[PDB]
Amino acid sequence: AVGIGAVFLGFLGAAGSTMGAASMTLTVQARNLLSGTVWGIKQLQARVLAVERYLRDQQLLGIWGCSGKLICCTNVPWNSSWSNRNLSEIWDNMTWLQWDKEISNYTQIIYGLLEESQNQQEKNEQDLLALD
Amino acid sequence: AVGIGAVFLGFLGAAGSTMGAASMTLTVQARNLLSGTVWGIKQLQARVLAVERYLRDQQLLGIWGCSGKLICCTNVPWNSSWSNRNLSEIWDNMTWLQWDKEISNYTQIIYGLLEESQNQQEKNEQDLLALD
Amino acid sequence: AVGIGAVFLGFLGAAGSTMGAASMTLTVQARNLLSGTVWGIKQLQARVLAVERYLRDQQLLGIWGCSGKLICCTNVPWNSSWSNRNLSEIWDNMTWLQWDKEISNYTQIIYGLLEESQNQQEKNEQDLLALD
Amino acid sequence: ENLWVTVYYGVPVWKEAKTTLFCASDARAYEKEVHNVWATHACVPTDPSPQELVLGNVTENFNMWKNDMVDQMHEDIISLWDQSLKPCVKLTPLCVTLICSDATVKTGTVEEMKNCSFNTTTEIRDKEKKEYALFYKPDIVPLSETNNTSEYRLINCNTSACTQACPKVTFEPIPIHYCAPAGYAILKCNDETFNGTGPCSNVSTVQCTHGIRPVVSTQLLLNGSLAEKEIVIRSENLTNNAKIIIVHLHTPVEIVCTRPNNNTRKSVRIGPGQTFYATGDIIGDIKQAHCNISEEKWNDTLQKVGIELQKHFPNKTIKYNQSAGGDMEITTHSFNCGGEFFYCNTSNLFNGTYNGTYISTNSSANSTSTITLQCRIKQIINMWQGVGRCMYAPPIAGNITCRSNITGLLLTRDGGTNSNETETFRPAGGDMRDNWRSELYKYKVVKIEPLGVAPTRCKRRV
Amino acid sequence: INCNTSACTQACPKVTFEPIPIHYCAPAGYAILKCNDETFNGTGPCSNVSTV
Amino acid sequence: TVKTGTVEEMKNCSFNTTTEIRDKEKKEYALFYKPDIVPLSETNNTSEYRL
Repeated sequence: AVGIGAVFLGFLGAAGSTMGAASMTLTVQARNLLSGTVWGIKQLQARVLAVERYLRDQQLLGIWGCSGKLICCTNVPWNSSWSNRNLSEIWDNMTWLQWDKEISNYTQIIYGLLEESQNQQEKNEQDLLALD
Repeated sequence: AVGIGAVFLGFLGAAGSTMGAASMTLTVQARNLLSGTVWGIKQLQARVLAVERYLRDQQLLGIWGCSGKLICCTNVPWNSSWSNRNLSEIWDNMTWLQWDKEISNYTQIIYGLLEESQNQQEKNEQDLLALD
Repeated sequence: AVGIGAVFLGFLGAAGSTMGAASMTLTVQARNLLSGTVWGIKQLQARVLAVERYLRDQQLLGIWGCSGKLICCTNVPWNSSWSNRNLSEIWDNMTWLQWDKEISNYTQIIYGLLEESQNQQEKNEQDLLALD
Repeated sequence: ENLWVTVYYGVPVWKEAKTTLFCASDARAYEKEVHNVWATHACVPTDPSPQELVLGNVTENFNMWKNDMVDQMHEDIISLWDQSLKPCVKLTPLCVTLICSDATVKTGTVEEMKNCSFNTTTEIRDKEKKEYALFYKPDIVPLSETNNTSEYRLINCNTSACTQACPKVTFEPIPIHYCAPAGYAILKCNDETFNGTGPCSNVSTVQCTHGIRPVVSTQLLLNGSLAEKEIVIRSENLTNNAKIIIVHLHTPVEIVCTRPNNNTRKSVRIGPGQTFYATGDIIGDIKQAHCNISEEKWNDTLQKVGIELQKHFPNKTIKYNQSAGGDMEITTHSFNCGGEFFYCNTSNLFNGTYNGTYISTNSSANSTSTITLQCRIKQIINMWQGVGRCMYAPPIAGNITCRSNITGLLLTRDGGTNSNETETFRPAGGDMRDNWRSELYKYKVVKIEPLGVAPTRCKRRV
Repeated sequence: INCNTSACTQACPKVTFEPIPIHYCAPAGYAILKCNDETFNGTGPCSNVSTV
Repeated sequence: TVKTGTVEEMKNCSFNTTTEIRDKEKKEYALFYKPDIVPLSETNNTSEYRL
């Protein structure tokens, strides 16, 4: 029309297309999370805000796994208290922004489980290489 | 030659050795791409230039694949319109700097194909793990 | 022990728990290596010190391998001049800080061997995928 | 059938945040003018083209009166006004006793300007020299401890020392684009007749904002952007009389301001190399500074404002009235046309009450009458009601003219229990943020939060 | 001399005017190249080049 | 001296201070402590002092 060169290469253009379709476009948005006399502080702190924000997200994905793939299965099962919906409801009806309102609950509990399960896997891999 | 440690003693010491031999010592150059009162701006913006330059190149390699490895084959076919030479010509006669003058054409088109093909691969891996 | 978070959530909580038990808690210290008018240099240069130090350690792990798993076997055997101890002595009696004061020798010689062996491995993978 | 959790990176979700935006000028006025233009020298030169999204199904809440972006713009304007006045003259040597009488230029009296004579210091510290210049009234105050003699002083001697504005520096609203840093995004509305709060069913992203102009005035916004479909009336709480009412217009009325007389300009050498520019003579005749507005167009633009303002105040005639009295800065419409700071009396611009029926008599008949305001001028201006922020605007030779599209009125409502059939709307304003809040009404800043968690019912083989 | 144009500051007598040598460096990610050919006329190629 | 007697520590100094107007100087006073006050440079033991 208009195409991808705006429709996602600008920003965020899958914000209303449901996570079934928005999860296909992830890369070109991830590509744009980094590209950043007293007014020199208004540029340096604008630069450093982008850099530290970016690394503080890559820090978690390296700790959880698997590692920097942009999609990972984590082998951490859903606790019953988190179970509110069926999978057919989520990926076909809701949007990523809409889904964030529900799953923002329990969020800080997930990240510990992901972090801990990675240590078990890495230690186990050393055991397999030692036994092998 | 000269040991490989000195082949990129600071940088570039294989700049004239043809890409067949220059590609064997990449790490001894890659290591040094990062190691960085108004004159405080002359140090801070010199530091931050190195950091953002480094991450903005690691960002692409994590998107194209495979992920960060210093050598990755990409499963994107070498199009005929880019096909100007035989492989015997390239890796045995041309330096990396010389080759940059030719292949700088089409360059921004390659990066799109590499980026999008990763999403197809990752989605396929999700399908395989789901079906398996 | 005690849960790893209770031991280790701040910093360094396993600094005296011997190398065997200290190796289980690595992540929660790895997660804390990155966090964050002319007087403001004590904030900007404090920020940039953490960022550059963090990347300058992640740079090495990407060059050595394997890549950023937090535990890697390197396929580099011990030179005779490094040999000091039996394995039962190290992991069951020595603390990580105590072990650092012994193996601080030889340290800059190891990193070259790790760097070189990675290029040999990556070249071999190129050979295998080319022949395959 | 065990369910496994998964993680996604780079997902489109966001949350509001107060980051530091930046500028991103128009990159056309970055010849030598880069160091000349006020409120642009610190901006980066860039080319922020638009973006055509239009996200689709997004329904984003917006708010204008709780926005922080306008406060960051205000802080930038304050701190970049001071930054431009640092490197040039302080008028401390001018704080002396002025022996002044009426100018009486060439056998004729001029009511507004005093011919002051004062002992200025030459470059050599020992030798003083007698010098003169024509100072306006307002700038001049009678001196204390004398028997009503012809001894006067500058206005600011008892509160602060004013720096002369660097005459190379230019006061012009060159457009300013605001951009969020990387990792944030700017959202903007697209629905028409947005009343300043509530959802916008049509939302867009942009790398940077529209070319906002840093105009500062009072009682009439000017050279601003216009609404799309109809006059939009905009206030935080119309039932509270203390709130300004940003009456954004659709059609622009045109105002023409001028200073007919042919002022000269003479330089007074003070100290080692510093100079002080002041009026020397008026080589011509005497004038009145005035601003002209069409009477027919102003009748239309008050009739339509009455219609749109009667919706929120139904079953009422609408009455306009003059300002509430006070100093020139409070009661009078301010400018910086051509470098001179006018202060125009807005009575009888806002005068008369228009009947609730609003009989629009605009027709084929000729109604070329123009309403003519009359304006004072100052040179020593205390900016934004900060006496420490004062500066002295150098005089400008020749006569001035200043065309301008207007407006969005900055009204305020008035009326007691007694009236209750019509409500009195007076001109208001003079606060800084309200002039720029009327163009940042579209925009909003959001922090992207690209890390998300969802189920997939599939395990990582290990 | 300068009364009619500017006010001159006395140079701080503790401060010393001496050409102490200065080395210029490029930040990380850049490199400095220098010629080695003799009788270089200031422009054109240098067949012997070095990094520093 | 204060109303009949003398405070031993403080001096009732008087000096010509500049007004806001550069031409006019005004006579003014203030009670300065000792230690803050020193006799003037090279005078005949008069009551002239400086900070």
